Amino acid sequence: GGAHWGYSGSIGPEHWGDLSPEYLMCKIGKNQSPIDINSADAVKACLAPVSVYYVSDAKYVVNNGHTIKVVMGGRGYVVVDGKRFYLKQFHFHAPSEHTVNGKHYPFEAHFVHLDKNGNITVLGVFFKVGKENPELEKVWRVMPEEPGQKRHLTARIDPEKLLPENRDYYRYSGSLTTPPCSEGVRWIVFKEPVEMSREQLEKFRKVMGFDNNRPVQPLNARKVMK
Amino acid sequence: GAHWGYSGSIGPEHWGDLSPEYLMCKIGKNQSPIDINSADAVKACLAPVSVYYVSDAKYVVNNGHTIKVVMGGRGYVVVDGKRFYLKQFHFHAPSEHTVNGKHYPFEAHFVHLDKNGNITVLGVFFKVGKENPELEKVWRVMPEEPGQKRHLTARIDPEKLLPENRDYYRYSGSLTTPPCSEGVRWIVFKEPVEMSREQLEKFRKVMGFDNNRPVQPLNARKVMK
Amino acid sequence: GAHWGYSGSIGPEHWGDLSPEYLMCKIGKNQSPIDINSADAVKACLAPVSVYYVSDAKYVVNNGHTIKVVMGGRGYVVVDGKRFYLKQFHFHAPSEHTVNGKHYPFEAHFVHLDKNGNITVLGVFFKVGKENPELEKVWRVMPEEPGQKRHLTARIDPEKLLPENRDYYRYSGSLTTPPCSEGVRWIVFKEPVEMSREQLEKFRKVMGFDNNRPVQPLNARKVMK
Amino acid sequence: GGAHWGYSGSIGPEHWGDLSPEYLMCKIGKNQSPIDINSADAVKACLAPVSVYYVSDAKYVVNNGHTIKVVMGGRGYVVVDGKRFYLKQFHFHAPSEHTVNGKHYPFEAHFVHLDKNGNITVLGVFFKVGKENPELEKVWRVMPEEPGQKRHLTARIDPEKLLPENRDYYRYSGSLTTPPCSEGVRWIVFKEPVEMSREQLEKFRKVMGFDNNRPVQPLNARKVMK
Ligand SMILES: Nc1ccc(S(N)(=O)=O)cc1
Ligand SMILES: Nc1ccc(S(N)(=O)=O)cc1
Ligand SMILES: Nc1ccc(S(N)(=O)=O)cc1
Ligand SMILES: Nc1ccc(S(N)(=O)=O)cc1
Ligand SMILES: [Cl-]
Ligand SMILES: [Cl-]
Ligand SMILES: [Zn+2]
Ligand SMILES: [Zn+2]
Ligand SMILES: [Zn+2]
Ligand SMILES: [Zn+2]
Repeated sequence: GGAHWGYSGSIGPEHWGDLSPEYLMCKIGKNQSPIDINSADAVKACLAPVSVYYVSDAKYVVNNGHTIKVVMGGRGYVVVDGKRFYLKQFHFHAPSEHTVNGKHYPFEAHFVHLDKNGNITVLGVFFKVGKENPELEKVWRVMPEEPGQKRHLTARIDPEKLLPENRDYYRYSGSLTTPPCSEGVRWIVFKEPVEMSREQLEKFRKVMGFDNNRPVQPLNARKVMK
Repeated sequence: GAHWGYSGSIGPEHWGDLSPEYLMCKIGKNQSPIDINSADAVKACLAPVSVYYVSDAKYVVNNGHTIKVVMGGRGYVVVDGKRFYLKQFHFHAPSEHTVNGKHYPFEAHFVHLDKNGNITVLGVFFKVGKENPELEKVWRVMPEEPGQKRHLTARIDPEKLLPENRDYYRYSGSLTTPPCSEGVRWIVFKEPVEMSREQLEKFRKVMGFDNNRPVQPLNARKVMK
Repeated sequence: GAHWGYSGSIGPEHWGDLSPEYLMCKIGKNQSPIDINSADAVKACLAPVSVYYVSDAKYVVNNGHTIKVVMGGRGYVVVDGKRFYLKQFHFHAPSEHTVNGKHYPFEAHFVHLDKNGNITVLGVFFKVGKENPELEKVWRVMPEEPGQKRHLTARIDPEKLLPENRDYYRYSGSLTTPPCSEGVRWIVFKEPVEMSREQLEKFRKVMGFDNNRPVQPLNARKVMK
Repeated sequence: GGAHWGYSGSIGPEHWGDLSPEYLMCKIGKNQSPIDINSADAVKACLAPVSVYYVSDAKYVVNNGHTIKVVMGGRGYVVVDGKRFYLKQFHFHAPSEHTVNGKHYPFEAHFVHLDKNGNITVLGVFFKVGKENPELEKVWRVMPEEPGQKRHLTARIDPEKLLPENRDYYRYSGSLTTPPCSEGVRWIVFKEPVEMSREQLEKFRKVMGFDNNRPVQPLNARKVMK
């Protein structure tokens, strides 16, 4: 029900804040995502482990014209700030939205969670090119190739198998990276990348047809914790 | 920007609607002040905040919202490796920030701007105790009427108002008065300094009302300690 | 092991030479107690030390070196993921540890052993203030003569002696009495608890002398905070 | 002037504490080195950067029958606990003395420093097999091949070039790893390894003729900071 937006032309990221009054934060926000994570500038901090309690409740995969998204049943959760944030969906960007020390990864997954009070936590996972990713291949095998199309998953999705083994992370306070770019979003960005094959990357690039990362936004007053 | 205050239909709950320019007061999710729950704050390797103040006070002003000492902007603190220049300091009673749900009777804000206009506020809490000598210099020329500036009669050394121990809480927040712009660095010192009850009462009476904004939800933020 | 004490030719400086068994008192480089300089201590992600004590006091003994409450060893704390069982607790005046070069008037040590004989000591500082109810139960049966045990007349709840805030300094050290064995985990709580001046004075008079070992050099160690 | 010791037989590490009363700490010490560094058990902490102010004041290389050691003039220093510890010598062990998560590296360098008050700080650098190490090759080219022999260095030694680029470290309180195994030694163990070629490793192994690492010792009451 929100105004139409995209990644280029008159509806691209530089214009989002003018597409609708609902999208104001895109242009006036000072706590926007994604960001560059400069590891030296980040603050070493006593960050609590982010406990993962996922379940295999995937409903379908959808190509919504902005990403490839797996929609979940909402029963699995992570624990952040002692609260349960339930896994609602995960989706993908290429190139990465976040950068580390000024460099992109070729691909980034976002696991989007909602607590019962309506607050959002996103877990970000970077991918590098290497070995074929078995869990990703379950989704890729049935990737809808046109926008507006959804497909049944033919294999049981285990979302935790997409996360890195090492669970060290960067944390900061940010926003959604797509309109309305609402703030008050908790970001948990895992430091260790996972792997996907070049073929998997190129399938995503070909199906999408364009890059779908928002440009990095100024840190402003924020510190990233590490 | 419209007239605003601390009670009635122009009080803090109404701010965001008084002018479109004040919208962040209502819609922002990284607003100040906050309650600082010490147990919930995250232990972090925070850099010392070095202070290089000079005695460049220009005047004291009662602007109807606070008593404010305006500076020449030559002194500075170092935050994130950058110089933030001390433009003014001013006061609130009761405190704006709380610690573990409790107010201090009084809080001072030292407001700094870097060369690109980014704002850093250093907050100092005060408790009732011995008369504060440095504060006494400002109080001796406190203008009793809003809209009046008075010249200082003594040399102001702003660093003498800060606590001796320089450990602090840090978080990202906002200005505490309209337009409540975000992108503000907050450095809140953990150790309070003392003022006499008479110094406190003079401020309370000259203001004529409490001038603290209610604490705002932390939302996605952590406080570092 | 030879007779040792807190003054004359059997005092702390002479300990290491009284018996070959006491050599570490003299040659060890990770000895306790220490001065805890808070500014020098390293901020660290220290695990909470969970306390699971039970009321299993057996007796109070004056052993000529301290007043000690001997426990049944059923209660425990969790340190490094392991259970360390509370064997006894005892007292020193003035404090053994100092903080920023200052003593507290009194310090309690809660001595624990894991299943393999590794020792963890929890230290609690006391300041003069209100009479301590839990300490009063022990004091009511304090044996006045060395070599005497007395039974308790009230149920001892040792956790009631610990401060409410459980934040602590940690370092690796030694026993503070001969043979001053190393390999001892020290958990020193930052917040003091209160005792009356009369409770303090009773202990000082029953002992008849100061029973604190002088602080020892940190050498290669850091204190975590 | 101390009693003769070695790495095997009746004079090996299990016997060091009985070889001389001077070596007592080898058998009774509870703060001995080297150790296993379990990264999960280590405590994340606000460790100060260890500033390096080395100079090229190498005097000679020596094969002393226990290691290959480069002896320095003592003018270069590192800063630890706000004090200058001067670089006196550096030397090598294979396999590594320290282990990380129960695993050895094939080689470890130790840079030994002395403050003016007589306190020792050792910086440890792990090596893995990979590319030929240019700074190490300056020493290796003139490695004395028999115990008791010293040789002139034919190239200017720059000791800082042996340290890893990333200067993150583990710190703990320990001992010398050779008799007398004196305690009160500050250990700074860099987390990131550097590389040496297989040929460089095998030259060291061949010249030494035996492994020269002391077995790891119990952590006891200690925490390692990271
Ligand atoms: N609704 C929504 C959820 C997550 C994101 S993202 N790309 O920031 O994770 C954007 C919109
Ligand atoms: N301009 C301005 C400066 C500082 C503050 S305060 N009250 O947050 O320090 C508010 C407005
Ligand atoms: N055995 C023993 C137990 C504890 C201590 S103390 N004083 O270090 O707690 C000394 C000896
Ligand atoms: N003297 C000496 C210095 C350093 C070491 S070592 N191997 O622990 O660095 C041993 C002895
Ligand atoms: Cl946290
Ligand atoms: Cl340090
Ligand atoms: Zn996304
Ligand atoms: Zn203010
Ligand atoms: Zn004791
Ligand atoms: Zn060595």
